[PDB]
Amino acid sequence: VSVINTVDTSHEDMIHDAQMDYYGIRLATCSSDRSVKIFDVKNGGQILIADLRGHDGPVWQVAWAHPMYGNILASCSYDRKVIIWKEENGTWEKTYEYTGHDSSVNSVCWAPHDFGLVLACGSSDGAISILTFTGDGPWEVKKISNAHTIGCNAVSWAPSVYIKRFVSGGCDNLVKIWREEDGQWKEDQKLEAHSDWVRDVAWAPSIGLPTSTIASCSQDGRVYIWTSDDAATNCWTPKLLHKFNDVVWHVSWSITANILAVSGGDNKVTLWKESVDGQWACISDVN
Amino acid sequence: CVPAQWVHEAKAIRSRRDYLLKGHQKLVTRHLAADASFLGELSNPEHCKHIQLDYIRVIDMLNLI
Repeated sequence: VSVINTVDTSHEDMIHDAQMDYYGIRLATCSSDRSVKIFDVKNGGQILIADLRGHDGPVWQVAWAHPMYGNILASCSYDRKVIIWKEENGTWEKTYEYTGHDSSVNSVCWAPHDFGLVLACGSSDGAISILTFTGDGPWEVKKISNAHTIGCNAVSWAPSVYIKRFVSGGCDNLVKIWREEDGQWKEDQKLEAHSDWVRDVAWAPSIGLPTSTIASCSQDGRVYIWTSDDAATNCWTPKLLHKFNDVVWHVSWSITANILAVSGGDNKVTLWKESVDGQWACISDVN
Repeated sequence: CVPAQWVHEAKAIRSRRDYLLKGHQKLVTRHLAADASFLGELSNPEHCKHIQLDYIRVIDMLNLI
């Protein structure tokens, strides 16, 4: 615990999440200093454009909205608040702010662009608040109370292939998927395979392919790639990718080949591809 | 690529990243308001006619008069 952190202390510098824009132009970042920096990456060179300050606590995760709604970026934080920054001619102002959860907000994610401009947000109170865009500056919230037992860490929206399904992980060890009926959301299923706190949960984009997959990582140091064999059969069969002796922090899917970027363990990040045999393998070590 | 009317769809996306005519191939009213050039406006009116905001179109016709 305390002993491991003090060993290197390299920093240079601490940051939590940072996501590239659509069209690969911008690169929003956030760090534990409460500062949401938007960089621009034209030709591989990083250039700062704005330092959107406004959170009372460290910003956690950050997500760009689809360019069909103009240029929007949303960031959540340990301050219990979520900020949406619009852009109007270089006017990076916040057009809306939401403070409907009582404990920290571990994660955010945008619904696939067809469903509208829906933002899903998981708190550490055990509640996730979803923001739906209307005509002007009103945003109506669909809140789910007591979604996960001791708090929520991950939120991910599966790519469209109507019915929208969202699977999220939390600190009860359960990776709950979600379904919506008349208007409100209900838990379609629970997924208990982790022996401790689910850190991140990523719903792999479907390559048109109907065999929808989801990846998850936890404090136990295991990565599971849960699979659904067919459309409309409530069977999520987990399969172990690997186990490290240390925690896995983040998991992300590469678009085409379904390559998993496994961030965690020893400050190292691994890349994984499912072989022609169905066993996952490590392609390479990054860094 | 095998023929489909997917060219307008791709062109429109590029414009958003960085136009109205490409989209054609509320917002139109806003464009007219910005353009409270003349040939382009006439083309826009023609596009509106093809689509057929009727009152707005009538106002545009009056302006043309």
